[PDB]
Amino acid sequence: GYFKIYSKHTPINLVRDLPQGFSALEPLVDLPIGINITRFQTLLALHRS
Amino acid sequence: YGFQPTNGVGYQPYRVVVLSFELLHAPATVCGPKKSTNLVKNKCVNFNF
Ligand SMILES: *[C@@H]1O[C@H](CO)[C@@H](O)[C@H](O)[C@H]1NC(C)=O
Repeated sequence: GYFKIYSKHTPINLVRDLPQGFSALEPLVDLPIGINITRFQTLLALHRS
Repeated sequence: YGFQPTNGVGYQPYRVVVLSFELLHAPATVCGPKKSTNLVKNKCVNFNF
């Protein structure tokens, strides 16, 4: 019943692929909510103009 | 209702609110205040941090 979110930001200079390095992810937030999640989506900010 | 100032007990309005809880079904989030004491140092004591 706990939703855990961990996050990390890292500057990158490589063009496309993931970098060859190591970096841990410190905890960001914990939420005490009980939902039996099975699937998820994503949100896009398209330029409506 | 027939609420009137001249009415005695048993007829005057009374404000009543009932409070209800749950019993160990979801992660608890409404709990009583937690007490605290003064912090001592350099003395053999017991602690509840
Ligand atoms: C998981 O799914 C079942 C399906 O009935 C449901 O009863 C249960 O509450 C769900 N768990 C959580 C944490 O929502």
